[PDB]
Amino acid sequence: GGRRFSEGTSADREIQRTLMELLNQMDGFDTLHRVKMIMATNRPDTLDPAL
Amino acid sequence: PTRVGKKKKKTKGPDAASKLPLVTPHTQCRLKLLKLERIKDYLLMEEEFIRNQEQMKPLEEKQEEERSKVDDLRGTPMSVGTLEEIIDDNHAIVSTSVGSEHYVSILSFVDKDLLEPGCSVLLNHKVHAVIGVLMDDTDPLVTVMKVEKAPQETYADIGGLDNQIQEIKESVELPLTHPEYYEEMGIKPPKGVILYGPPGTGKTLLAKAVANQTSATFLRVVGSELIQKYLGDGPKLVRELFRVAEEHAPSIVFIDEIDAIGTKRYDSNSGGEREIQRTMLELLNQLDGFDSRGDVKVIMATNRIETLDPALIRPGRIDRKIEFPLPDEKTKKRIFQIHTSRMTLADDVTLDDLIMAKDDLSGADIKAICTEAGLMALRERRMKVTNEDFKKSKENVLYKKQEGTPEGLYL
Amino acid sequence: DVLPPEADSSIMMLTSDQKPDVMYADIGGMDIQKQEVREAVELPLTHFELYKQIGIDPPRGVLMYGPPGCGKTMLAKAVAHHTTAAFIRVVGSEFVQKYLGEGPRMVRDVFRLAKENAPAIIFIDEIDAIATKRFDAQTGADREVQRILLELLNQMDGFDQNVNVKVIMATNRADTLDPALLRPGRLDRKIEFPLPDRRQKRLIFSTIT
Amino acid sequence: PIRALDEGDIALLKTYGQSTYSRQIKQVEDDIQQLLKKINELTGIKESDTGLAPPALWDLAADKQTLQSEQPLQVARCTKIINADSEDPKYIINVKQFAKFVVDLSDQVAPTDIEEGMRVGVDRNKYQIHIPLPPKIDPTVTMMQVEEKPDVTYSDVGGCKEQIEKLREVVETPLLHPERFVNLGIEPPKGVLLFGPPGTGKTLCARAVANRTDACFIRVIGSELVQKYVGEGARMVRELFEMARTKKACLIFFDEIDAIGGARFDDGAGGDNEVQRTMLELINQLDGFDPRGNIKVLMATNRPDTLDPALMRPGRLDRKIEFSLPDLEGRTHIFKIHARSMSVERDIRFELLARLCPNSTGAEIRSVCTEAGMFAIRARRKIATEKDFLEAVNKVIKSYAKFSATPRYMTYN
Amino acid sequence: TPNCRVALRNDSYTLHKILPNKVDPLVSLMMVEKVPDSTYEMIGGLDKQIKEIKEVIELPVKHPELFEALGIAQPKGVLLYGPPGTGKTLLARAVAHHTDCTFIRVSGSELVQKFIGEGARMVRELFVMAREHAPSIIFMDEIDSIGSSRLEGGSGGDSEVQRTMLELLNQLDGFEATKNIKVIMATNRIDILDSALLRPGRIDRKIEFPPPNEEARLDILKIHSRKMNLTRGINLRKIAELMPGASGAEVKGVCTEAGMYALRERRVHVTQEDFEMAVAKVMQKDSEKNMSIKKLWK
Amino acid sequence: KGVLMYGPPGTGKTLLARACAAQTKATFLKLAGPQLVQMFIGDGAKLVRDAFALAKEKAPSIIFIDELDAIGTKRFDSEKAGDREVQRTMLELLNQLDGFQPNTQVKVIAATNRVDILDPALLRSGRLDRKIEFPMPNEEARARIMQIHSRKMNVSPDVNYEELARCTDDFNGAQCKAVCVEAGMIALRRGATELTHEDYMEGILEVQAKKKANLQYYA
Ligand SMILES: Nc1ncnc2c1ncn2[C@@H]1O[C@H](COP(=O)(O)OP(=O)(O)OP(=O)(O)O)[C@@H](O)[C@H]1O
Ligand SMILES: Nc1ncnc2c1ncn2[C@@H]1O[C@H](COP(=O)(O)OP(=O)(O)OP(=O)(O)O)[C@@H](O)[C@H]1O
Ligand SMILES: Nc1ncnc2c1ncn2[C@@H]1O[C@H](COP(=O)(O)OP(=O)(O)OP(=O)(O)O)[C@@H](O)[C@H]1O
Ligand SMILES: Nc1ncnc2c1ncn2[C@@H]1O[C@H](COP(=O)(O)OP(=O)(O)OP(=O)(O)O)[C@@H](O)[C@H]1O
Ligand SMILES: Nc1ncnc2c1ncn2[C@@H]1O[C@H](COP(=O)(O)OP(=O)(O)O)[C@@H](O)[C@H]1O
Ligand SMILES: [Mg+2]
Ligand SMILES: [Mg+2]
Ligand SMILES: [Mg+2]
Ligand SMILES: [Mg+2]
Ligand SMILES: [Mg+2]
Repeated sequence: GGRRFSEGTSADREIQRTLMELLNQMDGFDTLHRVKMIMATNRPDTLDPAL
Repeated sequence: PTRVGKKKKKTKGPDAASKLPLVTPHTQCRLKLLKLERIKDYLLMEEEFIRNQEQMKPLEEKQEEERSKVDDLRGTPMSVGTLEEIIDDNHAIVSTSVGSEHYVSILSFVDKDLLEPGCSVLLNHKVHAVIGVLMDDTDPLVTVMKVEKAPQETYADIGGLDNQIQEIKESVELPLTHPEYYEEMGIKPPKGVILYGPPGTGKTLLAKAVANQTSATFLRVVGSELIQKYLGDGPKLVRELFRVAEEHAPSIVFIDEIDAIGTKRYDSNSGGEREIQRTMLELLNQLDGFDSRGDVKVIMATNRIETLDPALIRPGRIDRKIEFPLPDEKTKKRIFQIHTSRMTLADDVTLDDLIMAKDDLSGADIKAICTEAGLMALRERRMKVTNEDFKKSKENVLYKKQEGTPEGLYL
Repeated sequence: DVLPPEADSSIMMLTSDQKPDVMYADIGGMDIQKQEVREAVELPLTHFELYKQIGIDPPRGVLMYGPPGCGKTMLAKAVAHHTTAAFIRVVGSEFVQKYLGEGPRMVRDVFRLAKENAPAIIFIDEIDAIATKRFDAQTGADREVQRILLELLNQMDGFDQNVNVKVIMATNRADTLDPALLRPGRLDRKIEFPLPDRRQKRLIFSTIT
Repeated sequence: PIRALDEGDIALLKTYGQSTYSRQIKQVEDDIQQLLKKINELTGIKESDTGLAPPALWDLAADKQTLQSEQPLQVARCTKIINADSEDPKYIINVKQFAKFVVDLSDQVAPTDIEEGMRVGVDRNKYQIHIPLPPKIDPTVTMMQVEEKPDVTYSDVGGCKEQIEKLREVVETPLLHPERFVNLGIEPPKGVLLFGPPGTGKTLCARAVANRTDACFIRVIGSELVQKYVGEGARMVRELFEMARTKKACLIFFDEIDAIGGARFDDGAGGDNEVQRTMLELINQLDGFDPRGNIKVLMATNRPDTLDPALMRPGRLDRKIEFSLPDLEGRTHIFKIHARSMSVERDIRFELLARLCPNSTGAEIRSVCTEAGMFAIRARRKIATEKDFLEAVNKVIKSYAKFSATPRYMTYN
Repeated sequence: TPNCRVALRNDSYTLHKILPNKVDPLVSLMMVEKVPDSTYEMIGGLDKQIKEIKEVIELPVKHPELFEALGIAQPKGVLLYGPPGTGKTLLARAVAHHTDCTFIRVSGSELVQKFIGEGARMVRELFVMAREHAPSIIFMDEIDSIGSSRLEGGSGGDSEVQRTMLELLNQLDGFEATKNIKVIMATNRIDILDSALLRPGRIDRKIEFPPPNEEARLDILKIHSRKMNLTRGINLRKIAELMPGASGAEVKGVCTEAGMYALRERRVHVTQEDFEMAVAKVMQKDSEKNMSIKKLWK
Repeated sequence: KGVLMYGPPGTGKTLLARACAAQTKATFLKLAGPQLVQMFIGDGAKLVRDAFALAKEKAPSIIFIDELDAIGTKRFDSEKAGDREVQRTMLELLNQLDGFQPNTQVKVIAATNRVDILDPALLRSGRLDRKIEFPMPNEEARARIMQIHSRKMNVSPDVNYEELARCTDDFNGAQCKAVCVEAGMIALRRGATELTHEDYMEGILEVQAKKKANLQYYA
């Protein structure tokens, strides 16, 4: 809600506390029955290098 | 009329302490053995006379039938209600805590002259009827702040501050004892007093000595005392604080550590900061805002003064600014003299050894020196205290303040 | 009657499908380091009589450090399979947040949940975030950063608090952080991770293929 | 190598030096403080007597009539009515705290005066309407209608010959001559803010117009708008802006509106939320649909920078009267106000005193006038001299305004 | 008593019994029930520091009539300071094992919680609960938190940290002076706590903890190697000279890691060679590389 | 079916909506922002849904909502209720607006002063969608409005409103009305019967509360 800049004010890992746990726990490593995820967004400024 | 309501029918309750502050030998003399046994004589007789007072009462009538049925007319679990409006046909409307509102009657022996919407009343359960009216209705947070005891000694306790002792006496004691001087010039006495200066100087003592020798009542406020979390609970306690002081005696209010109650009133980004800032902005309103004040004096004290809100420093609110500087080489003698009153002092010592050689240290430092040197005598198996105690004590107390400020640039 | 309690509010207890998802022999050739972590955690948990045979008081905490991707979290996951403990993993980022006071209370929320429970393992994932004092903060909102360490020290080597609590931490370069953490009795173990060398590229290529 | 305590050496101390009067003086002080207690619980005379009338008048009631007013009398409640239906009662009634019933009328009612939205006395068992009520008036606006004159004449607001002139135009002149505005074709402003340094005379101008108003004047306590419950403060705004429409041309004075809302932000997702709901409700009953007509609003603040631009718009606050410091002619008039009612020497001049207060307020000038008489009580006099005031200027201003420029002054003469 | 709970009958709202144990939902952390903690004599080499604490805590409680006859006020403030790992918390637990008194443990960081005003007032409710157990000792953990410095206003520093600190500044030094309640504060960073609770009306004893001497490192080594089982031909004084300024708490780290070498050998025998390898393991350095920083700053 | 007004808070947001209620007969329903907040639980969603069911009973009825940012805020999690009824009033507005198909005849108008409070992804498609911003008057729109409000006075006919737009800058519509009100009373001070260009120039300085002396620099 609003904008996302680099690591200053509330433009922080609030995604990546969830996001790195998704690709761990949603599907792939922790999975059920070859469900498929489709990432789609047009903003990002901060991202994971391990992504 | 001319004398409407005759001003709330209300007396004042002052303190009951200071029974006999005359123990003036101040040493193990037979006078203090004789004086205190006199105090034992009068209080035992005051005990035995009131013991005879509840003993020899052959009077029993127990209500002459009037209040006894009345005490049975009212319910035994007496409850507490709240008026909303007054329908004066002996059938009014009230409100409970939940807001259940009842067309109750007035079961009698209540004059309809001191009941107002807002005044809490007394109710029943079976018929919820108005039996009495609850008086004084103080929330038990302000009654904690009502001092009943004179804690310490009088102005002769502190070690010489007489230029500023005469200042605070002009605004507190002298207008209450002798207000005949002021009508000859029509000048109202000052109201607000700030005590400010470095820590350890005598701010808390000067309030306690006033609270000892007084005649009106006394209220203490410890800093962050009027701060709550319910967003309106903060400013609501301040209204009841000055309400109690106004309803009682022409008394004074001591609010200490007001550096946590004011800093320059800036606007910023935190939401809990504002209920802080709003409570501290209506204290401004109750103090010197709308029409009147009454005979309520306010004494305030900090360590730092420049970080305060300039709306509080202005006259009309506070008319006296009093510095408490660190002592000199003259009144410091009086500090060492008083704190060495009742200790066995060997004749080898000179008080002016530690005074003149070192010229930096507070009054609270000197009390620590006198206690530490007394511990050194028991440390090496002694009763009397010599110079060698004060040589080790003046070291051990002062090693808590850093080495220095700049090298020999200046000369 | 007293119901069976739950203590069920902030659950991170990897217990009983799913903690493990890995066996102990999956890691390729950390043989100095697989032996070293096992001495401080897995060995005193089962063979406690050996330490009492000498009077050792087995060590409390272990600090791992190395480059990002030398197999650090995998070793923590490998312990969680072949232990009988209550494994607790906590990322070092969800308590550096706003709402002044919530940060130090989340440290208390872990250990009150831990010391009420079984012999347990508390794996703090990263403290290459806040781990270093190194100055007196004459600012705002940096003493709140600084005091979470003070709360961490108070419930690590404060009072006794002894029985069967173990703390594992993992970072990058360890010269940055607080020397108050690095005294033994609090962080007894220091383990360095090389990348691989030769003979370790062979072992990881073997096990993956 | 320093240790000096062993239980045998304890018995050395408390026998050396006044073994005669040590406990002999001590337990006398001990049991008398015990006796301070034992008098207090033996008295027990607290006596919180209240509620009771003088016991010479209720004797007729509490003979049988009080017993006659227990069982036949009713504990009926009051409610509100939504509506009714034809040919039958079919009365739909709410409590707003309890449930909503559908009940019958009783026998003692006239079925005409059961209009909608009416407070009615309702039975406890079968919940029938018994007695209709007069409508509810708001209890706390009655508390803040002033009904009282504070005694400040316009002759005490000296130094402000033009700020009163601006303030006379808005408040007083349409209420006494509502002709020249229409007979030329203009409309008076309806909102005036007062801003400036503290202690300058904000409250005085509000206190003096409460004297000469001949109209409804409402002081409003600012922090009554802030409450504990959600939406309660916004409801207090509404009842204020309804009864003002009933009577004609009532004055409403707010004070320190810095407290009741200064800025609207949201970055940390929260904060002063409930304060904003009360503050925005104030705006929509100030401008918007249904303009208010004859309601004049006065506000005053010390920190005008930190206020919302939604209140800075004209149409809500139209005239920005500011208070400044009096130059010289203002201050010489102020000294003659605050020192005419005091015993002074009848030959002193005041223009020399107005020099030595360069940047001063009306509160600081009065503090000099009070302090100079305090020096006369330090000595033994009953009239003030010239040097009494000259020491008072150094006591008030020069003791706090300057300490480096007075001794080391030699750059300026 | 005012502000006291009672038992109320639901029959006729008649009073039944005064209920003790007044409202206090947050003394779970304070006044620890059990003390099977460490003993008094395993401190080992702080005897100057220990005997001063007897003068301020034991002596006024055991014998108050001495200060009556001598004619001085009694002390109540203790500060403990020094580098980390120098026996600051044993001395809290050693006193708490032998105090014969109420011991109230307060760590120095839970006075914050999350709402303004209630994060303060429980400190006032803390010390007034200490009046119930009328002799008491209250202890502070690590005041490098609240108690640091009155900074400026603005959107900097913190108000609420100061709001709690002013109550600590006043419940022991306000209008009402307390009796039979003693405080002990222990932290490093002596110069950055505030100069209003460091005044000698508040804290009377400031006690350092220097790193131990070679004679004192020997005695610390004898305590933790007591249950350790050494063979023969072994000199602790040579090992004590291998520590040029150790902390004292890291003597345990030598004692644990030397016995750890025997554990991996399935052995109970501990030689002197096991210690000399453990000295180089525990003792480390900063290892300041590249030397350009050093020679910019020669 | 969704029209939103936004802009600086002096441009005529409420002033525009009153004219649409004036000339049209189609059952105008005004509604304020903080009216939906009530003290007891669940009362706002009653007040939201009942008015929308009322405006559905009348066919041509349209609804105006002023200060939608009074409730249209970034929703945040809590533990002590507080805002945890406002979203139940907010989502009821969101559920009802997606509850009916976008046909006749219950068009909804909203207007705020600040956009950055509102929930942008919550409108986004078929909710309040049409952006009607109100910019500040440029030059001649200032000179038009000052001519509008000066219709009812005695203006001497040597006054050019273009000359007033030379010196008046960065004003909203309401401050342009405030110059017109204050200039009538300055002529009332000296008892003047009509206005002049000098009378407006002193009324300009009174809006931002200025005054002038002899500044002894300027000969
Ligand atoms: N002038 C004095 N004469 C005698 N005793 C003094 C004097 N000044 C200070 N003291 C000693 O100092 C103590 C009182 O402290 P003081 O009143 O200075 O606190 P304070 O000024 O409120 O300090 P802070 O501002 O740090 O709270 C007393 O115990 C008293 O013995
Ligand atoms: N122009 C003036 N003429 C005479 N007396 C004045 C003047 N200004 C102030 N005073 C005196 O100063 C005292 C305090 O002034 P007052 O509190 O009304 O100022 P204020 O601006 O209302 O303060 P605040 O801004 O804090 O509300 C008044 O009691 C009054 O006697
Ligand atoms: N003189 C000593 N004798 C025996 N053990 C000691 C000594 N000094 C430190 N220790 C050991 O140090 C540990 C206790 O730490 P300590 O009491 O020094 O707290 P601290 O390290 O000062 O606190 P912080 O970590 O905040 O500095 C215990 O394991 C204890 O055995
Ligand atoms: N374009 C315009 N034409 C005529 N008059 C205008 C114009 N703009 C503003 N005004 C005048 O300015 C005043 C402000 O208009 P309005 O009452 O709509 O405020 P607003 O801009 O909606 O304020 P907010 O947006 O803060 O609610 C109106 O009373 C109107 O008389
Ligand atoms: N020595 C190794 N043996 C087997 N797998 C490894 C090894 N090192 C890294 N990996 C793989 O690489 C990934 C590194 O993950 P992780 O340990 O979280 O990185 P980091 O070492 O930065 O914590 C793991 O998923 C693991 O499967
Ligand atoms: Mg003080
Ligand atoms: Mg990892
Ligand atoms: Mg004022
Ligand atoms: Mg410690
Ligand atoms: Mg509008």
